[PDB]
Amino acid sequence: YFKLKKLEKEYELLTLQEDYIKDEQRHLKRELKRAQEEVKRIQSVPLVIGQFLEPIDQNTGIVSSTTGMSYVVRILSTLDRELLKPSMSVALHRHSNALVDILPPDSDSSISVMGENEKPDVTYA
Amino acid sequence: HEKVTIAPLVLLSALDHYERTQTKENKRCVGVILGDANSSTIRVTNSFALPFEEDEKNSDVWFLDHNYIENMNEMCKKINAKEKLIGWYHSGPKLRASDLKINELFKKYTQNNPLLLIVDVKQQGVGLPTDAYVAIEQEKTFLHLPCTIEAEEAEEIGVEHLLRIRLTNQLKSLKGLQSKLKDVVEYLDKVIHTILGKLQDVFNLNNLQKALTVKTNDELMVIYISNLVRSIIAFDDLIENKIQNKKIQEQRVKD
Amino acid sequence: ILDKIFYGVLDQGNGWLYVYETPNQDATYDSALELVGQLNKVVDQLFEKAS
Amino acid sequence: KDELRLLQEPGSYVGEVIKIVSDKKVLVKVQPEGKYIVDVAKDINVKDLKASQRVCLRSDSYMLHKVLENKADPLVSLMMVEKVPDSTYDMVGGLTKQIKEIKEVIELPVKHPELFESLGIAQPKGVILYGPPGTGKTLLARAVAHHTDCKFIRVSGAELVQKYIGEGSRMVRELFVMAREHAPSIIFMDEIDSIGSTRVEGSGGGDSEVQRTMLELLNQLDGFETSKNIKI
Amino acid sequence: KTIEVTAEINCFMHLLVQLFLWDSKELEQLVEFNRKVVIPNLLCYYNLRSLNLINAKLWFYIYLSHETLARSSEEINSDNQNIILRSTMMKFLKIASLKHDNETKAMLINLILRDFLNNGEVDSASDFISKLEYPHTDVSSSLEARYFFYLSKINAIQLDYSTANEYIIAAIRKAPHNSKSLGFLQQSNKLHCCIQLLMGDIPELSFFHQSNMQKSLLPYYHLTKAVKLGDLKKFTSTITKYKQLLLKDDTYQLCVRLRSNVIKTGIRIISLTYKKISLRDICLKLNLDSEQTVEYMVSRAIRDGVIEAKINHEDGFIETTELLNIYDSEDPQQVFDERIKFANQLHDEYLVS
Amino acid sequence: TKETVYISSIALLKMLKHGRAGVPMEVMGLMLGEFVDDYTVNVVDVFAMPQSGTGVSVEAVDDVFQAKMMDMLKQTGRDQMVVGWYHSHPGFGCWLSSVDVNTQKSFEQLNSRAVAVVVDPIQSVKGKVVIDAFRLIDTGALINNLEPRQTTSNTGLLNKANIQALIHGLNRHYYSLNIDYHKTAKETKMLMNLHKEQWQSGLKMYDYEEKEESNLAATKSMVKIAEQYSKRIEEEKELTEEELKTRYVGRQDPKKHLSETADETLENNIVSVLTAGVNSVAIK
Repeated sequence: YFKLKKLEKEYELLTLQEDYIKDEQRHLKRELKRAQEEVKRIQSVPLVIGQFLEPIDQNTGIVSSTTGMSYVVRILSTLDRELLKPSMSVALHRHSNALVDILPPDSDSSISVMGENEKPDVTYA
Repeated sequence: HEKVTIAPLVLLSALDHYERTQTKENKRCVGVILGDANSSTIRVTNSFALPFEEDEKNSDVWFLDHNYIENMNEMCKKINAKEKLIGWYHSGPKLRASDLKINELFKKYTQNNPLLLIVDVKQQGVGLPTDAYVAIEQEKTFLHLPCTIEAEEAEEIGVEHLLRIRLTNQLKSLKGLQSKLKDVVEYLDKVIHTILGKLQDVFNLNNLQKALTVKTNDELMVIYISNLVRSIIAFDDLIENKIQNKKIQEQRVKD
Repeated sequence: ILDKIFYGVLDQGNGWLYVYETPNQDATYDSALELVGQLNKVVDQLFEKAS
Repeated sequence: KDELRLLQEPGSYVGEVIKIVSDKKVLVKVQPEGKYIVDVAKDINVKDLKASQRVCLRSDSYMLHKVLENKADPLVSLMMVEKVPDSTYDMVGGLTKQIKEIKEVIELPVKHPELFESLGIAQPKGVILYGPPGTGKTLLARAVAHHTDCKFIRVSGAELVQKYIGEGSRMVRELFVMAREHAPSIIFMDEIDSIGSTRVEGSGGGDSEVQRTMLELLNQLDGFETSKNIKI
Repeated sequence: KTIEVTAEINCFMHLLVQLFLWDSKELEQLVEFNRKVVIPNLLCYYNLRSLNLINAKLWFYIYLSHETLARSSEEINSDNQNIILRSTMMKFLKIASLKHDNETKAMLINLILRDFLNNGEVDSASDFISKLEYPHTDVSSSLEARYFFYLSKINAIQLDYSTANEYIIAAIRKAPHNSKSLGFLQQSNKLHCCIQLLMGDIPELSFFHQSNMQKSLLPYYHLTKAVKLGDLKKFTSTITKYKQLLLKDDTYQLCVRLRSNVIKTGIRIISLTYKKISLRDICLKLNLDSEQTVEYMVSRAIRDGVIEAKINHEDGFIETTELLNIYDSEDPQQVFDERIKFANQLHDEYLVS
Repeated sequence: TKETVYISSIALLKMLKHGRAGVPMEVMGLMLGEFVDDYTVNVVDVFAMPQSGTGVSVEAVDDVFQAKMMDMLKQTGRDQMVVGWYHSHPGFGCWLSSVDVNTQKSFEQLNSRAVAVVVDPIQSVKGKVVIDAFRLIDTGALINNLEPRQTTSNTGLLNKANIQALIHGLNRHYYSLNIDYHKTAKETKMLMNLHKEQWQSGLKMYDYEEKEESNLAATKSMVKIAEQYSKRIEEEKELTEEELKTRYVGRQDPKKHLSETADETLENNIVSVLTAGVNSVAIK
């Protein structure tokens, strides 16, 4: 009977443990939300343009900045294979020097401009 | 109209002069706001206190040195040239008779309409620990301008590093009718219509929504249509994860 | 009217006319098309993973 | 949370190991900058450093960090190496004399290199096509690097030369680096082609800067390097 | 003594396979011999690892053969072995502590419910339902469909098709075994269609055509056109020819309940859409059976929830409504709480996953 | 222990306001307060100085402007002991101010425990709030309490610390700055309730009600496109894999696209429900 009474006390301590796990579950989501808000504030309006060259490893990449230099950045966890382009113009962080976003296929520049018509008013025939 | 923008640097600066001077309820710390009142957006980028002395026995007795007013405003020009005299701020929860007599002092060196600010260290009730008012005459007529807080990029982010909904909205909304009811009853016995006319304008403007009640329920159903579809998407992941959880259990039995 | 030129419906019994507004629908059910296509594919894919 | 701390980095340049120093340092040439003597990583011995080995140098402390994969990252103008070339000799077929001359020159040493060494004559490393313009040679160009299972490479001498400082040299030398690792490949020389596929009638006034470099690398590749299976 | 009793039962369960549909020994001495090998403390005190070792799944189809034309042959009121069996059956549940009992609790109730289906009163079976309901986690997938089969059949005699609807849905989806998909599924599909007989829908044959043989397709096809078209003459001839199939399945009661549904279903088939329906037009429709019953026929169908109409005896017409409206305020909000209730059954997937 | 600088609420905000003019330019200031080693370190009030033509040097500070200002500290209760001189510089890899050399060596003569503070980011702002300082040591300062053991000192694994232009010496001797903050009960009560996102507060009902409801018609159309691209990814995901092995460098393939169909769905439905509860709440 001594061993049977000891087993009863073991599950009594687990009773408070079950309700305490739910306390950390709702509290961690508050800290997880703060971690997600920190990721969104990294990019912001401050971003530098660079040229992606070749992928190496997850959270690793080799790019070429538009400042004349070349650096090794860390690719985001979102871009891996299907969403990652082999060579395209991409966005980079300034001081932290990390991958940001894949820029749209902009072939225009200041030298040797290419005009593009928008909503032409010329009627056929 | 115009709006008052109080930077967090100014709100926290006025709270420091209260504790360091050991100011009790018998004294109120007075200070000078600095900013640009020319445009419609009034922003205060600087604040400083002054050696003010308050006397409760006579509301017409106040000690203020005009030499420190002009000197400090001139010496702080080296920091930023956008800081001029737009008004002044003072402490204390309430406006006494001594506050009305000191309003005409800074008006000599102030071009546009001066701005008044009341700093409350206790912050008892509702929001807005700092209330802003404008001093203009036709009898002194004070108007409450909307109080907003906007800072620079590094100033707003620096607050988040130091600190590292529906129920509250309903509580303050219910207290709005309780506080308004006491203002009408006390004013009723005080006279025995102009002040109550402004409150009647807001109070008057399924009573008037009966015509839109039919169209409201039709829009609420369309909102539930989107919620019903998104709920099914979340339900498919539960069955997908349940099957995925078995694949892990199948590997534990063989291995 | 059946050609979507004029919008309205007539009355043969009393010889009257009725009002018909130009738009017949907003955009709602277009989201249900994405739901029907999902429940006819992903649901069938769940059994392929289990079996 | 552990990823956020890793995303903060001062940055790291890109360079190649030149030599080994007995002082526990290394001479690495930074491509955007130049040759800088830096420190070898403490977890990486100095014996693993080879010539023209691609490594990673930190920006902040200017020293070796880790050892990445060894490759030369191409700066891409017209020179990007493609994959899965699509062509055949049956599409441009019907010419008996031309096919016999192409096989005995390009394809012959690739399949059987021992025929030239046993006979005593050097295998041809290059050929110049002759004929009227627009004979259909544009389609068979893809089949040259296809049936031979080589790397498809096109070279534009104009886009590799720029008036900017240092931009008219490093681009040309980049072709020589990858040509050794990609050696089972056939290099295509354009902009001089009068054959009519792409016919500019050559350029004698725009090549004055590149003649001091490209002509030296093409001649030194055959003579000094003695690297076979490379068709210019 | 748990191992010693279990070792003897291991040799007993092997014999019970022969006693089930294979080798019946004698129809007299065996039923008395099988009783004395069980009672003497085989279930004991519920010590450890006690389940599935009793008779349980084996004896369902055994004792029903000894009661019919074997030991009794209608020479007595009830089998004395079954009377003692009912004493041992109800004693097993009385001594149960409701701790680890899951599968063994639902199997014994299957006997007292099945007995009331042939000879007995099903009114007392409703009191056992309150005791029968437990979250049984040990019931195998083969018996989960049978546990839902009896619960749906009792509600059919109780004139409730709404409660029996949720049980019969999960019954046809379970029991993948071949023997359960042939004899048990065809008998369960006819009961699933019996729920549609009381509802008034009676859908056509699509999935049920290739799922079962032509034995169950013939009576359902004739009852489909008889109830839809509202013809009592064709409905009567179907009961006579198919009477042999109706008695074994205890579906013979459709001569009253389903016969009343022949008129109720035919109401929605014919077009009442117009408002004032003259008495002569009602007498012509539905052959001559609607001529004798006019005002009383519509009066009960409205309260039962079929249609909504109004009868006028002054001018001799009946004002009818087809139940058609437009969502404005309270109309769309009726299904708002229902669609939320429909998702409540899917809200339990969070704990399952 | 050592001296761990505790930045107050106003001490951090004024440093960004004093160096507000120009990226390349530079200002200075005076830290105040009184404190004792082994814990207490505090800065009561901070104030800037006018920018001179010499930049930051021993002649940069104006004793005339300092004496005229110091007399104003007493009457306002602002008078405290000077604990150091804080500056602002664009910053370098090592020796963030090239014009600042002989200042701190003249500062340590009056008080050896005085420090100097410089705001590092100056347009590099991140949100970890990395701030830099310097303090001279030279001969002495030893035979005392434990400076390094306080916070994450005794370092030099590889060369990596801080900016990694420093290693051992930093400026001089690796003073090992420690930046913390402490506030009173009144200051902590403010920024918690005051600072959230923007100010709609005190009534949330009608402020964003009309703005969100007006765009709800366009939001209903935009959330439909997000669902359209949801199942199309999962459809092509299971169509191309007949193996269930990895040749696909797919180490985690599903969870990324599964979360894109979940978290986005979890984001779009909650904003159409929790906001819908207060979107009417009309009653009478």
